[PDB]
Amino acid sequence: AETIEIIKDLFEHLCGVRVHRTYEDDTGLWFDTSQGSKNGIMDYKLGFVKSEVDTEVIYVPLLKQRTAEELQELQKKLPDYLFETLSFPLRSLNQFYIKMSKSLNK
Amino acid sequence: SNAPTLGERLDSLHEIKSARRMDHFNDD
Repeated sequence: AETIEIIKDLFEHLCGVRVHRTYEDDTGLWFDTSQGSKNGIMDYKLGFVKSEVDTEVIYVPLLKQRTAEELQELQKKLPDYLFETLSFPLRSLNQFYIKMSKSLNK
Repeated sequence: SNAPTLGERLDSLHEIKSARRMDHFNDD
């Protein structure tokens, strides 16, 4: 249906990506994701938001789900900005997925 | 797709409001 739906459906089948919970509200289409292999796992939520209409991706790191030791390992491997909530244009979603995937494999 | 909970609806708005914009991810 919506471009957003199409993008989500493909995102859920990316290598190394496991989508758990999905919802749609007024702001857009949101889903919880686990990414990464044995080396490291990161949980995060993506939002595909539409609000003359604007589209953006919201990235929310889910750190509460980690143990302290897992968080310490992740903080060595990933850039500081992946421990904060981010917005970025859809055209950067590929760059985001590649950065996350490479950072977890390091 | 699925109907949102109160927490999910709150979370969406809080996360949109507090998000830091980044244009791209790359190293030179």
